[PDB]
Amino acid sequence: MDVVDSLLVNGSNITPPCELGLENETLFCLDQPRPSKEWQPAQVILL
Amino acid sequence: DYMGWMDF
Repeated sequence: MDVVDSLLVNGSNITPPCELGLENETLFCLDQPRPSKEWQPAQVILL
Repeated sequence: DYMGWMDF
């Protein structure tokens, strides 16, 4: 995306991070960005 | 689909 590219890669999705080193596949809070572009963040602001 | 909820 042209408007705010650095926010749509660092962070990416509207689901917040919870990353624990003890767990291998960390699916706590954040769902893994698929696809990483404008996507669900643009639809939640209405765009 | 993500572009789909409001595709307009």
